[PDB]
Amino acid sequence: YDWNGAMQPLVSKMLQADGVTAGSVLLVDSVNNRTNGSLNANEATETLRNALANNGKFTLVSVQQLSMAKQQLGLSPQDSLGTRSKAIGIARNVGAQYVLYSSASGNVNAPALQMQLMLVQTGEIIWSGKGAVQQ
Repeated sequence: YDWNGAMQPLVSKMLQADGVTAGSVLLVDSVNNRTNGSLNANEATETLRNALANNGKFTLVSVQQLSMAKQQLGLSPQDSLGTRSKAIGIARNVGAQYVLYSSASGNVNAPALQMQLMLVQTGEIIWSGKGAVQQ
């Protein structure tokens, strides 16, 4: 999985979208696997986390911060912040201005990485991107 090759142009496209100020606080939801096979969850998420940190100078909400915030919210420790409600409530508790969603779908050897940037304030999807994950 060339996560990088798939993820850098998307992060780049998102950085150029109006409404995305860089250097702001961003909640990076971890990559959701909807392929027909097992994918290394956090291998992707970390590549993502690095792509977003380096490019566009984004302040990412940290893993520990995420953990403690879900606890303070009463959510399960392994809870994924998949539902928007749970994602803003978490986002508000931390300092986040944007929640980033991302999913890998289709065939386990030809996934379609999709991506949406949610404006925490209003909950509107202001940007969306999709790109194949090559090898």
